[PDB]
Amino acid sequence: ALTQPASVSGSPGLSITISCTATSSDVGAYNYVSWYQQHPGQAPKLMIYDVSKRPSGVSNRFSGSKSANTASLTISGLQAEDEADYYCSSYTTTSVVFGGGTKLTVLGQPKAAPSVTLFPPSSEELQANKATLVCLISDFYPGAVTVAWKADSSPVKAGVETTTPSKQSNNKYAASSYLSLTPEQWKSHRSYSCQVTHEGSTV
Amino acid sequence: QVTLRESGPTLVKPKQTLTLTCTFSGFSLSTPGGGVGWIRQPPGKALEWLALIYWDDDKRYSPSLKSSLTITKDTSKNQVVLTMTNMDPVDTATYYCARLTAADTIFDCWGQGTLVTVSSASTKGPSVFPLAPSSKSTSGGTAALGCLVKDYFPEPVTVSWNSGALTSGVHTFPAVLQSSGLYSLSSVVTVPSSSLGTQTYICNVNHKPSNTKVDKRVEPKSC
Amino acid sequence: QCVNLTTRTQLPPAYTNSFTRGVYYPDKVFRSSVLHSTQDLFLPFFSNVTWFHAIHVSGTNGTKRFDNPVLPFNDGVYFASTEKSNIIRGWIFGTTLDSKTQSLLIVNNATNVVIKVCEFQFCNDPFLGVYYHKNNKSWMESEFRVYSSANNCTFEYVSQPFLMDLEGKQGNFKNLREFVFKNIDGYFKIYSKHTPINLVRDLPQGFSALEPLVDLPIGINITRFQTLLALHRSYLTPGDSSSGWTAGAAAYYVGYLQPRTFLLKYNENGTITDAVDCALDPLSE
Amino acid sequence: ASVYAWNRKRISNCVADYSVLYNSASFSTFKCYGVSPTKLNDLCFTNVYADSFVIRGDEVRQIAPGQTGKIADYNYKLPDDFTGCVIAWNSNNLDSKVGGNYNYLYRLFRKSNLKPFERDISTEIYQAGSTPCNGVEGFNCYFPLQSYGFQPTNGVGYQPYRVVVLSFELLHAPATVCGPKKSTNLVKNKCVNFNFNGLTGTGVLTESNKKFLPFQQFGRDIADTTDAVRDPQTLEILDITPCSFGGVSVITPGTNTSNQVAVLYQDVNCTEVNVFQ
Amino acid sequence: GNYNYLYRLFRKSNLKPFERDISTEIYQAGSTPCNGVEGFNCYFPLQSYG
Ligand SMILES: *[C@@H]1O[C@H](CO)[C@@H](O)[C@H](O)[C@H]1NC(C)=O
Ligand SMILES: *[C@@H]1O[C@H](CO)[C@@H](O)[C@H](O)[C@H]1NC(C)=O
Ligand SMILES: *[C@@H]1O[C@H](CO)[C@@H](O)[C@H](O)[C@H]1NC(C)=O
Ligand SMILES: *[C@@H]1O[C@H](CO)[C@@H](O)[C@H](O)[C@H]1NC(C)=O
Ligand SMILES: *[C@@H]1O[C@H](CO)[C@@H](O)[C@H](O)[C@H]1NC(C)=O
Ligand SMILES: *[C@@H]1O[C@H](CO)[C@@H](O)[C@H](O)[C@H]1NC(C)=O
Ligand SMILES: *[C@@H]1O[C@H](CO)[C@@H](O)[C@H](O)[C@H]1NC(C)=O
Ligand SMILES: *[C@@H]1O[C@H](CO)[C@@H](O)[C@H](O)[C@H]1NC(C)=O
Repeated sequence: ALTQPASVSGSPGLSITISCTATSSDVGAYNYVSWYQQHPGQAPKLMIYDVSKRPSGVSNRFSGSKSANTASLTISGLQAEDEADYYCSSYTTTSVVFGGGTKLTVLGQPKAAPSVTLFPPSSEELQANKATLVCLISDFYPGAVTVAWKADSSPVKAGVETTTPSKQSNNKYAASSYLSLTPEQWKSHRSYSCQVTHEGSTV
Repeated sequence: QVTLRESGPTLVKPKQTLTLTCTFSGFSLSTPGGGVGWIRQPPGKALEWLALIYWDDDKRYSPSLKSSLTITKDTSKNQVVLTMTNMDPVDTATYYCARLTAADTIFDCWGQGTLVTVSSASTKGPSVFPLAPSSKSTSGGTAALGCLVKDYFPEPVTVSWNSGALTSGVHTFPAVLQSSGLYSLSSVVTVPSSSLGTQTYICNVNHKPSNTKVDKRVEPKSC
Repeated sequence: QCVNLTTRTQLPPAYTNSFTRGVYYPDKVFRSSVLHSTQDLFLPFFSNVTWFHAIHVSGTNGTKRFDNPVLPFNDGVYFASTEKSNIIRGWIFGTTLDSKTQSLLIVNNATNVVIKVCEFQFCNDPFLGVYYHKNNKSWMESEFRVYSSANNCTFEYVSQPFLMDLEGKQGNFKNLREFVFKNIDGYFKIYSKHTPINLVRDLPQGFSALEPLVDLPIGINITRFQTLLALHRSYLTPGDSSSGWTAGAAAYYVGYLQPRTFLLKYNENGTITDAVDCALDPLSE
Repeated sequence: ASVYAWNRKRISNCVADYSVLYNSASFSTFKCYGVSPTKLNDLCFTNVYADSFVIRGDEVRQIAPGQTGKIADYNYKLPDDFTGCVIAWNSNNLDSKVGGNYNYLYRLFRKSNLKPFERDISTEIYQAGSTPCNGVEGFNCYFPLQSYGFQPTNGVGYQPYRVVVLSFELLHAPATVCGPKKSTNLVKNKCVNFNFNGLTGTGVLTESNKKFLPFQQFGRDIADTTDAVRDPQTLEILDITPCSFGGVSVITPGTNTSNQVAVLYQDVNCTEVNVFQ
Repeated sequence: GNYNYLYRLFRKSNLKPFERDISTEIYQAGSTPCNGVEGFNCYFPLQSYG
């Protein structure tokens, strides 16, 4: 069982140590260890293949070795970059286990303000029994914030438990939402408040 | 040399036979050490190894689903079929076709990731509908168009504007299953309303199970 | 595929004289206008050599003389071929010749001289042969029944593959290739010389050198001698697989050698023009 | 292959460059229990013998002359006067599958004794006692060919190791298999010591106009003296002439009168050593 | 095995007649310099008799 911590984040440019457990007799000698790096939405990239030596495809400052019974990929130079999920992998006596995962993030980012843009549906999906008041929530780095609706009646869910967990090229996770309504009612409602709350800027 | 092509049906029935054809080229299952295999990984969860086809026709299985796990190979067609019998409802995960090039190099090659869901709900038609700006769509200046699609159970869908020509700056972020039981996602491509009527915007929906290539142009619509 | 094809009416074989034949280069030294002598294994001049006839006469009565017997190989042999259609194309050796000693397969049907030092058990009377197909109108090789129990091999010296004509036409002889299959100190020294001839039933007189072809470093025991001739079989001539073979017209003048000193006379260009037997009439001594 | 079915790859007519193999430094061990690791690239043999077998990392010392082992005393033994060499490297890179690679085989239970250089295909069941087998896998009868498993993440003593034996046997046939005879640059118009394949001596290597025969290489003179040879690399005639030598004769008057001398380098143009030729 | 008695395996060149040879420097075999580190092609020149 290659149990890994949830998310050990640190300051950029720091040699934070990633660890997984002893991998006892179920794992014979712990000689074939390969850390992974799975970016959200893409395939994992191999940062190391052996205990110490790394492959020639993604040769970078990703260094690490096993001291006594656990491996730790220490990154010091090329640390201020994108973040992903780490996975230490090894073979057991009869099987191959990947264990848990380490969703290491880059702590420290200047937050200014999110994006609150209302996008009413055009006159194409209304008459098709598919009216939807979509709301775009983006321009915020830390995770996916929770959207709040206070459109003068009550906080209704209406199917917004998505948060769209997918980062863009700028590593900014957008917390967009949608809204399911009645077939045809446009003039009877008002501007649905989509003032999302964000860490640092509640508005 | 890396021509890994992951295929197979996404929406499958409960207790069915899953077929995952992984086509490749270059390296084959002839030199010792080279071994193709599949790795199971649920969306947002960790990874786990299921099958590993080796050069010596060795079908190494995992003890978790040893009774139901089966995989074959084809050296002539360069296609490896993973036959996961008795698809349980919990088996919904994202499979990954890899290649064990050697004992030390643990799964050098990796595929793209094909999401396979298992349920009794049948497939549905798309809901491709443009998102044109309205009179109350001006908040801070961002009034980009959209290709919101809903009313479809198969989760993996891709939106390609102009058949992969206007795909510069696409921010289409997919979503998860809603409370009703239908997925939905819209495009957040960085296209202002200024250069909207002079250029053609056609988001070709790519639905794998239903195989419906619906095309719909985008124009600024009035009230 | 070994079936015995004798079909022979043998007669007491005749013998011919060696008119200054069997002189090669004992080494690779270059000398101009030098009369250096040495103790080598050259062929003595004016000596009775063994003659084997291989002409199939089909006239009034004719004869089917087809001789390929075993010959005691003491130290060497002076091989000649006064052929006109390239009939003789094989040379095999050995001590017992039945899966006991390392044998040879020096033969060239139509491709190249495949010097394969193999240890198969070839059968007692092997023979090659070509067919005159009526559907192709060409002399192609289609018979390679020499060895039966092919075993592992030790040395391969396949030369450049080529294509001959194998035209079994009659008339006057126009080619002569001499060879010396001697072996001393485990070195199968091979000599060769292609000289044109114009004769009917006599050995050509004169002097001719013998340039070395190849020096095989294999050190096997050679105490016998066997030739492999070609059977130009045809469909117009009747017969069966045991008697329907039509031999050509050729003859090889084999001759045993012995230690004998010789007085070589190198030319100004570096070739041996004349030589003295050093054992003939007292004038030569 | 394995120790049970170790094959023999005998190749003749070689130029065996063992220097690049000794300078490779990629294998685990290279120390062989035969001739010294040096000077073996200049001695010439008749032919080379090659084998192929794998043994775990715990018995890599059982391929030495005068050793005992349950794996080596019944699969592959060493000669009493082994003079060749044995090379082995870590095979845990491409021949070790997960769960135990059962491709290779091994045999440890044999009633008879094994002789050096004796490859057997004995597959019949073995009896570990006096009771006959009669074709059963029960008591007092065990199958000799067991599963040679390869755990990919086990100790070093269990990792696979590809072993090859290079026996330098000598026979009565002339020596053919030997390594590189390196050459140097060409020297012209200078008294230098040459190291040709056939001749070794001193002299001046100049050019000439005489042409040798296509098969002839060397060349002598009337009184058995070398005059010109052919360069083995490039087909060309090189006139080999003995460089300038002679005798020094000191012509001096009476020492009571003066003390000056005048040397005379005899039969030399003295451009190679008051000058008056 | 009395390990007090040992002999030298080899050296760079042949020893002169009646000449002492007391050295610890390992033999630099191959082409890569040993730099005083023992390993491949850097065996110890001395070896016990056993
Ligand atoms: C040919 O003759 C030999 C010996 O005379 C004999 O051993 C062999 O069986 C014969 N071949 C046939 C096909 O009879
Ligand atoms: C020897 O040669 C002479 C000259 O041709 C010949 O008359 C004689 O028959 C030959 N004798 C033998 C035994 O070959
Ligand atoms: C000759 O012609 C036949 C057709 O009758 C063909 O099968 C064959 O290949 C040709 N060549 C030879 C060498 O027989
Ligand atoms: C292989 O060659 C050796 C060497 O002469 C010989 O003893 C052995 O019988 C050969 N094996 C076979 C199967 O012909
Ligand atoms: C064969 O030749 C070898 C030398 O290569 C020699 O030792 C041996 O005695 C010879 N045997 C016979 C039967 O001539
Ligand atoms: C020697 O060689 C020269 C080369 O030009 C040639 O002219 C001459 O005829 C030759 N002499 C012979 C072959 O006797
Ligand atoms: C040997 O190599 C040299 C270098 O290219 C070349 O000039 C020469 O012709 C070669 N000799 C041969 C192939 O006999
Ligand atoms: C000595 O060398 C000179 C240099 O040209 C030459 O002219 C002279 O003939 C040489 N001496 C003799 C005796 O050849």
